Amino acid sequence: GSYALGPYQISAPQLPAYNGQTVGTFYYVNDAGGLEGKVFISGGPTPYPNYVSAGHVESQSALFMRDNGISEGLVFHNNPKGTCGFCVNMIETLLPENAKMTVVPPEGVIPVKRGATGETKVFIGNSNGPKSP
Amino acid sequence: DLRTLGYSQQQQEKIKPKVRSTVAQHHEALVGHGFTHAHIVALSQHPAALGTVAVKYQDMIAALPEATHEAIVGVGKQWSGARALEALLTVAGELRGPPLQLDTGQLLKIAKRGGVTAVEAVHAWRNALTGAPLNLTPEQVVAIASHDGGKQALETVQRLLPVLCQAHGLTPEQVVAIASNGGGKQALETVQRLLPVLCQAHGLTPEQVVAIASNIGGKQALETVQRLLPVLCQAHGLTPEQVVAIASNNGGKQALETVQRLLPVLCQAHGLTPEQVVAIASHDGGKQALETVQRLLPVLCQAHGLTPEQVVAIASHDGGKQALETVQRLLPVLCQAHGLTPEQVVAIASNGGGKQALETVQRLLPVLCQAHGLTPEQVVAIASNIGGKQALETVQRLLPVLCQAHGLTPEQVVAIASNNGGKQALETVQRLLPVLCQAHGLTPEQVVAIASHDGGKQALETVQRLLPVLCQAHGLTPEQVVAIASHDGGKQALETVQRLLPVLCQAHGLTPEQVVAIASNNGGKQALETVQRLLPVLCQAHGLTPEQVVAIASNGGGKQALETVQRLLPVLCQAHGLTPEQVVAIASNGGGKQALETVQRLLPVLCQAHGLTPEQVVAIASNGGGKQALESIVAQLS
DNA sequence: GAATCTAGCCTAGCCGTTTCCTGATCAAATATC
DNA sequence: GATATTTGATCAGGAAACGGCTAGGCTAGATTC
Ligand SMILES: [Zn+2]
Repeated sequence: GSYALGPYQISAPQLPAYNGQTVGTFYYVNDAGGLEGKVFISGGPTPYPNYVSAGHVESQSALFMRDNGISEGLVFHNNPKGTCGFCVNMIETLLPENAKMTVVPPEGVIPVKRGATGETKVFIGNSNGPKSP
Repeated sequence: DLRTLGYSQQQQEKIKPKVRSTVAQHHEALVGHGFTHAHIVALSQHPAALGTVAVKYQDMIAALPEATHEAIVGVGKQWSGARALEALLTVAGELRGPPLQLDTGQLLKIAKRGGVTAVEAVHAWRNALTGAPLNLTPEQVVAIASHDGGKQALETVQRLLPVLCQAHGLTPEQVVAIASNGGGKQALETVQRLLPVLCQAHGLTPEQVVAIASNIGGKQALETVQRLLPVLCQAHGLTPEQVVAIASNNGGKQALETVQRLLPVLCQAHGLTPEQVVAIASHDGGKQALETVQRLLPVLCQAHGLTPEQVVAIASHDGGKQALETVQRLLPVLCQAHGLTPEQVVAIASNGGGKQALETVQRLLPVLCQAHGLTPEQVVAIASNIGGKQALETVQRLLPVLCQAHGLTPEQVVAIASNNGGKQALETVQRLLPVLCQAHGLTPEQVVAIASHDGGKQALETVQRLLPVLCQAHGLTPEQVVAIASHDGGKQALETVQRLLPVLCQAHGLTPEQVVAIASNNGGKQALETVQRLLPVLCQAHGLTPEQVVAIASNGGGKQALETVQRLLPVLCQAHGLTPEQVVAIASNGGGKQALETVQRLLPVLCQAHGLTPEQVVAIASNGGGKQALESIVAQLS
């Protein structure tokens, strides 16, 4: 339905069909009181090839929350499998300290492999940071 | 009485008794000219030649300045050796001028492989062949005249080229290709008479007739496919393509009769599929392989293991009989003494000339594993290609020199020594490392990477010749050139890039980076030419941006992907309901031919019987292999 | 004898598909004595 | 018992493996003029 982000209320927007490459939308609050959104597409060059998650949708947004020093955000995606078992261990490491993130899978996600999850989670960052490649 | 001269017992037995005295007569002069004893022994099948080389050798050097001893011996050990040399002394003076302008190597090749008759025929008719109405390149004349049976193919070509090329209708080059092989006169005479009968009654294209008539042993395959085709097609159930494939090798007549006589016995008693029989019989010496399989299948599959699939794998390739007979004897010794797993022996023996590789491995394993520090796995890897014996001897000779003079680790030498033609790559690296490492500026690792692929010698020579022009007249960087030349067939990719970069950049709006990306894969030249041909049609008849075409072509096998897309876009888009974006997503993640045909063949039953939307099957086939993920897992488990 | 016509067995070089290997963090988790 | 150590998980993308086809040379036995 709707998820809480500051004073605003954001619902699930429209997302392209799942063709094998995941797409996602990220919402956050600018330093004015407003709402801003950005699109993300899986794959592409990354500065951290040693981390598996750093090329996925729910971790490029995490790194974007660290480059600009943002606190709260919200991401969507369109994969009928959920979050893999790699991101649920590495998103906290990639996230800066005391940073909160929520990832909302599409409705009807049925995990199949080991470690996959099909429910919304809350991620809290820790003090550690990524190792240089 | 030859012991006093310096000949051993083994060399003495080779020389026939009735010629022994002659060898004693001309020994002093022959050794005085710089001939080794083995050369004298070799130049004894033609005794009269021992009287020529000794008597006149200064004139041979004068007329042929670059000739060596080995070439002279090879020319003089044939059926007409003395006469060929004496004719060369009187003909080479005129043959070096117009209109042919031949060199020493071509003269020695034509003499050795054709005789005095061939050299005199070339000398006599050097004006009518080059002139109208023939217009033959000198290389084509040399190729025709360099086979046993010359002076007959040239006359037959001079008589039949216009008639064949006008009435029936053939390209000039096809007649030369037919006449190049041995016994080309009979092949030309037979094809001229039998082309209409095969092309009208039996429904065969002229290209197939040319393909099966361009092998040594013709006039017999053509006369056999004119009689055995209907019986095989109707009684046994083989398509004409399989018959043509069987009959398109040396000794195809024997293969056809053996298949006709042995198909039911193998298909009923030993339990083999017809496709396996055709695969075994579709090579040179097919009948020997078929008979050896029929004899050795029960024994090799009950006392040694070796499931029938492995036996069929060994039975293929040229000389399968020798490989089977060598495996049946050397399996226990190699498995019990040196400690080699049977699948390693099977892998070694499943190549051309596997008998030599097995014998060389057995002889050379202890020395390589106890005097140079190499694991048995590395030796197995070296001897699992075509020509493994030469690679093993070359690496044994050249390991310390490369490891000390140039500072190369043994792993790099092992990597180079593998592949096909590893020996040539090793010698080329040894010769060309200092030249490339100080003048052009390349690092040793880049040279090793270039040489660690099939045809490394050609890539190294082409790089040494083409680096400055590509790096100065076109703006390319040396790293991009190394990337292009790294893969197999680097010479063709580099030449095609040099020839086609300006045209694609100026007439099709493609940046140099896209051209480099296309031509940096296996078979890059085919992708480049296919892109040049198919870009305007695929961007006008159907909506397709150039970036999508580049993405399709920037993969291993992009030519097949482009052709399949151009052929299957309308039917898939209209009769099944898929956006072109989904088609170009399927045809851009490797493969690109199996995946599209698999989707077309499996869409209805998978969408209806199981209940998956076309989006799900498109997603499954998009990322990954596609064919193995659709045929199994989804369409088999469910 | 001279000259030509067939059958097998070996080496290099080139073009298309398919399977394996990395760095990294956290729970359960056979082996474990 | 507490315990140590093996167990997978990609929304990626380069190598490394495993099939298969063309083109060319050399040797030994058979056949025709
Ligand atoms: Zn993930």
